Amino acid sequence: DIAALVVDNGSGMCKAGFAGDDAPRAVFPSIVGRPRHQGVMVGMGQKDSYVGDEAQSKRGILTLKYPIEHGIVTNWDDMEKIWHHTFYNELRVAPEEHPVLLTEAPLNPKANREKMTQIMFETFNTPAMYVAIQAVLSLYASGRTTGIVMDSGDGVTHTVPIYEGYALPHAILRLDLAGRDLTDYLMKILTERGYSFTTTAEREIVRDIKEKLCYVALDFEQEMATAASSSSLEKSYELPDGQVITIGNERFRCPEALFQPSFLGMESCGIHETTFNSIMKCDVDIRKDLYANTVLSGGTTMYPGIADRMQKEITALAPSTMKIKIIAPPERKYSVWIGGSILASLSTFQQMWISKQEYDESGPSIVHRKCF
Amino acid sequence: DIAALVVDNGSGMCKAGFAGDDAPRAVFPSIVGRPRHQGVMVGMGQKDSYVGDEAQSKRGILTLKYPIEHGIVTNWDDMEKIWHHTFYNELRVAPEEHPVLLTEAPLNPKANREKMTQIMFETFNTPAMYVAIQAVLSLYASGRTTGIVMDSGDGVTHTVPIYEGYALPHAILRLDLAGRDLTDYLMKILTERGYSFTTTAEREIVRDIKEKLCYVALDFEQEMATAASSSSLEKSYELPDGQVITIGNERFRCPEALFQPSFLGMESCGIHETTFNSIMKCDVDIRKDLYANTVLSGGTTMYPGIADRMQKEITALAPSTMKIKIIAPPERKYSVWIGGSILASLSTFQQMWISKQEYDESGPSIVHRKCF
Amino acid sequence: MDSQGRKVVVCDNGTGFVKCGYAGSNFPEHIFPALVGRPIIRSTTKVGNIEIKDLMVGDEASELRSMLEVNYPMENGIVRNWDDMKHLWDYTFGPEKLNIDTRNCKILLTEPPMNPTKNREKIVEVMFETYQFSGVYVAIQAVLTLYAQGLLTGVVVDSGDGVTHICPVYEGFSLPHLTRRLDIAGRDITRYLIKLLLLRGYAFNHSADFETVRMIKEKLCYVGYNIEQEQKLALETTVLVESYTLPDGRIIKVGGERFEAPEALFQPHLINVEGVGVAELLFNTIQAADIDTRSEFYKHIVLSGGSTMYPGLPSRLERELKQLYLERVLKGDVEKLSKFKIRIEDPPRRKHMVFLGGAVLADIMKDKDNFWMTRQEYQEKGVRVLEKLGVTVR
Amino acid sequence: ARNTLSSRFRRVDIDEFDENKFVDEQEEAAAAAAEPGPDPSEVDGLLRQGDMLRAFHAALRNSPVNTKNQAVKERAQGVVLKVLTNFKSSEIEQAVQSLDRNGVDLLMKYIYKGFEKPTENSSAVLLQWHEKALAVGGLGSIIRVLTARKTV
Amino acid sequence: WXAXCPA
Amino acid sequence: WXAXCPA
Ligand SMILES: Nc1ncnc2c1ncn2[C@@H]1O[C@H](COP(=O)(O)OP(=O)(O)O)[C@@H](O)[C@H]1O
Ligand SMILES: Nc1ncnc2c1ncn2[C@@H]1O[C@H](COP(=O)(O)OP(=O)(O)O)[C@@H](O)[C@H]1O
Ligand SMILES: Nc1ncnc2c1ncn2[C@@H]1O[C@H](COP(=O)(O)OP(=O)(O)O)[C@@H](O)[C@H]1O
Ligand SMILES: [Mg+2]
Ligand SMILES: [Mg+2]
Ligand SMILES: [Mg+2]
Repeated sequence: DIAALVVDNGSGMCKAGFAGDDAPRAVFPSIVGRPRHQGVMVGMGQKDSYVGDEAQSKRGILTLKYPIEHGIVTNWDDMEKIWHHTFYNELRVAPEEHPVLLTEAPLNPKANREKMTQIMFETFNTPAMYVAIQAVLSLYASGRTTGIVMDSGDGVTHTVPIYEGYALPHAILRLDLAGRDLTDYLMKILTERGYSFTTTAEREIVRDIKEKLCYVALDFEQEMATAASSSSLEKSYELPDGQVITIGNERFRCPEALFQPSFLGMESCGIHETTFNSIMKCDVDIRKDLYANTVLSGGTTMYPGIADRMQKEITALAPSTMKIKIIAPPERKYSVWIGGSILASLSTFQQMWISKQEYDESGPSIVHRKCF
Repeated sequence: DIAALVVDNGSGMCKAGFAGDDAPRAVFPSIVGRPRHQGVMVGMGQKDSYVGDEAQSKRGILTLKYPIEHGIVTNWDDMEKIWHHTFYNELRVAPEEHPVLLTEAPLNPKANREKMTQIMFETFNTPAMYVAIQAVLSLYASGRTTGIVMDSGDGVTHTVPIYEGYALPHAILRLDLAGRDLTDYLMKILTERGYSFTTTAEREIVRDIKEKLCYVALDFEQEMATAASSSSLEKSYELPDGQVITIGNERFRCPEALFQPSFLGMESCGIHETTFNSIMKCDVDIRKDLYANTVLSGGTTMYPGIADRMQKEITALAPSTMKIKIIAPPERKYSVWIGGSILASLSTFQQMWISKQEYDESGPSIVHRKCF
Repeated sequence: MDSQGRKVVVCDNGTGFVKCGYAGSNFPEHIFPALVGRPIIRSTTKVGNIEIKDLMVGDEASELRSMLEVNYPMENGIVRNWDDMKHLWDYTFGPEKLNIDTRNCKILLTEPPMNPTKNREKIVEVMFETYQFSGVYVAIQAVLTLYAQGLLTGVVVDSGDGVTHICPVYEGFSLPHLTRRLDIAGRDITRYLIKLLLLRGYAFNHSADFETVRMIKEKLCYVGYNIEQEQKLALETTVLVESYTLPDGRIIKVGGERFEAPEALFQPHLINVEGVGVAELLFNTIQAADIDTRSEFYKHIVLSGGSTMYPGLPSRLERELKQLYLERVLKGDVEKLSKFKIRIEDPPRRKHMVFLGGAVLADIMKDKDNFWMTRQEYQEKGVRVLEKLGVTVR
Repeated sequence: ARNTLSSRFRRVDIDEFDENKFVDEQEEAAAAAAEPGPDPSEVDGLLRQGDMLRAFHAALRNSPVNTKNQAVKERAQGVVLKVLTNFKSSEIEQAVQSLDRNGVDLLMKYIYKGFEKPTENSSAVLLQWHEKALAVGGLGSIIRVLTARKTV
Repeated sequence: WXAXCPA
Repeated sequence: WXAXCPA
């Protein structure tokens, strides 16, 4: 097999698989748990560290560390274990055989790209590699050359407009506000009912709550008075110990931070204004093409009601003449990987790689020239 | 005291003082900060809004709004607080007693002049007023009647040639590219090192960095390879929390946008071509007089190396026969106000005013006839 | 006392100790523990002199805890047993403490942050129905800790018996997105001191013996500036070993249990708590703030509560912060540390600052009507009277 | 239990770089030129003829207490300690009784310094000296050895 | 508390 | 990050 490999390396998840395939082969969380007690039972596979789903199975006795935060890698020692867990254990392939396609958010520090490319060669001995923008890959899977992508993951949220394969970097915007900032906000408001979640493991439980009961309100202030009057939104959730909780108002107050970050204290503007303000920075000619081809990506865009609230708010700002059409496919949680298998399966792409010899002569700084 | 007052009202700063004086009495930024939290400590001078240096002292808990953007006033309610803060608090004078001399950039919408003159009379009850072009005042302070001025401020950059007191409006050019567009560009490239500045307060910090470490390169592509080889330009800056940063290449990439706006995506031409193209629109006879009397103004022209790079580029375009002489006095950040105290101190100017009664009979549209 | 003569009362209603008094007071009138004790028969004890009521409260229970089964109504800032909490409020408003008439008085109360809402609604429901207080206010423990110190800007550290919370303020502007709670306080220490004394053979299983270990903690236990130096003293010498005589005459000996128990405020994993200590949390709360505000937080760190009264806590706290400033801000530049300006306000009256601040805000607002919450307002609106404070309730 | 976060900040010690540390004073006038101390030829020429009681006072007259240098102190100690070791055990009370108070204290300082590094029989003598100087000077002589911030 | 921790 | 935000 000479198929290229693709790795997303999001803030929360690691989506991996082969090129040419339609969906990733391995999906696991980007966490590395180290125990918090002393294991005295000997000969029982008691390892110094656990990775991926093997940690979530043992989260009770571990401290879960997300090595990535807001897109940046904070711990490179742990991140080697992630990739090592991806190739050898999940995909069950050597990396020196195939190439790999990595991803990265825009407006990240250059030292993050310099280190990844340094690691794929000097550590894993890959033959070549490449580093793409996450939003751009989402459009390849969408089958377009015109449209603005809004990828919202676990740590980062960024907009990227393109027009006929010509990206406008002056209009790209980033916003460090994503699911992990929402998960933490949910744990702060759940105290109002009487539910306390502090531990990292308890943070993963609340993640499962967020992605099962939280929806977006088309009108926040209207549904605010609905819950005050009735008990229709009061859904329940069963904790693993058997306890039971109930959340009403807290289902749509969590994702509203995307549209009102002032709850989190952040001075920034909502995603509904960010993607709009990005479009206003593009040329006056191509705005209409992007109002129609407005695409969403990332797991954070899987809330129900997210497409209707964006369409509502965008219409209110933009002129009444322009027609706002949101694109929200039912696989937008993996769109960035799907485009990667597409982009690596192309004949034109076989020259954009950064081979072993090119890194040997230019060093890791070649990534800035080769990879845009 | 019957001394006339002078107010610049730039995009970033408000320079104020009396006529006949050599330097302005009050200089403060044109910002109006409103808090972003709820003040529960009562009886503690907790006002609804802060203005000027009182905001920069409290920028941490505020959203700084520049009411002016690219020369135009976007918020007139906030701009009254600016003038009200100028007369009553800074200058400590009533405006109905003295007249006032305002300024404005060329090729602005007429509704901006109509509103200022409406405000000085109907709100402040001034006896008269006048509205001058900012570039023209810079030549009065320069002691000339022949020369082309290039005033570059915080939001606007415009060229104005004059020949023996006869202005050529057909050759005036404007360029919406100035310090606030450079400050924002600096915050985009500083991410490459790993420094993130998003908040408005953090935008004011980066302003202080820009006006302390950024210089102009006589040859951009030459110094680009200097920094890649050595670490001589690597200067450092101490943030108020005690953190420390270091910037090399980013010191001359920020002001180069004035000479290469393609970094910002703008299709326009650099200031070095704008002032040249303006001269080429003047008569063939008077070009030589303007190549010599080439004046700079505005705080944006206080970079070191700005005079030498303009002289270099202008020489390369214009013929070798013409001698290029740049004029860059060490007070060019206040030249536009200095000329205002001069122009109001003249006996010939005492008739160019627009009195209270003249506005009462003709309305605010008189400004278009009286004020050129 | 207000213009109308109505006494203005300030009750903290803490988790381990009640601090009740009147406005403008520079001390509190009465400071007694928040426990209720019912009678019990035990074979070891024999007493028939003092009358033991069916419901003893406060100081008359803790003194007679040998003949009682005491129980704390409040735990971690939250109220568990209301029927035992009202018997405490009665004792607080009765002939034994503050012999006042509730119908002709104003009251000021406190709740910690990020607590449930039903714990606040149910208190106000009780003060207007049961006691029918004329005017009520529910203050924030952080803001009161500043009034007593005379400030408008300072990160607060308020550690008590059940709760340890951190609330930054900047010129009177609340920043609740930075509020943090550590789940460790004087009760989680008192348990850890029993689990350590158990190695020496001393067993304190009963509910009365829980107070006896609190007194052992308040007297002996302390905090180590450099924990390595303290461990040398316990290994090389035997000077840390003190002695405590119990009510039953039995004598015990306490050594390295003096700095190991309260170290769980800085090394909280010793009591099975995942996270970081009060110092690395206070440094991370600040590093979350806006960059311009950080400089004035380091200068105005304010302590409070009685779990900050361990000998050596502020010095230990100043130390651990400068280690982190050096390590993360300055990246290891010792030469710049001399310019780092940090001042930890550790006044020895920090045991009651939440109360003293309540005396100060009451005396300032005793004679205003838009401040308090009236019985008439609660009759009309109900629990929605709290909207005056900005607490969204229906 | 165990923790899983970086706890390396608690290892560095900031108390070393402190400004409130104590600073004791020294004699400025002695740093340039040190006191010459008892010259060997003076005492020795008095030892050749056997005049011990006068070589005795010659060694206690000069004493480089104000000197910051340690060699002249060590040379001074070896001189007086050479003298005390050569005395006749019956003559010691005759010599100790001659001294004023301020010489008995300086003597007991040198005695407690001879015990630091003894020869074969340097200490059986100094214990006899210690008995006499204590009979005259009492415990207060020793306390002015402990409290003495300036070594002999 | 009701969920998580006792109180 | 190094300055601004944690990472
Ligand atoms: N059904 C869902 N509803 C709401 N949020 C979801 C859902 N599924 C995933 N998420 C969020 O999406 C995030 C992961 O997004 P994804 O882009 O797939 O990976 P990454 O964010 O690491 O790039 C998680 O942090 C999670 O909170
Ligand atoms: N020393 C300096 N170096 C570089 N830029 C400066 C300097 N001083 C001021 N500036 C810039 O000049 C601008 C203000 O120019 P000025 O003409 O005085 O006011 P305005 O631009 O509002 O008319 C600011 O936006 C600032 O960035
Ligand atoms: N000398 C002392 N040393 C250490 N802790 C003390 C001392 N005195 C009192 N304490 C502690 O202070 C706690 C009470 O703090 P406080 O905040 O006043 O009450 P609450 O915790 O109910 O709010 C008690 O739990 C007690 O353990
Ligand atoms: Mg993603
Ligand atoms: Mg200007
Ligand atoms: Mg308390």
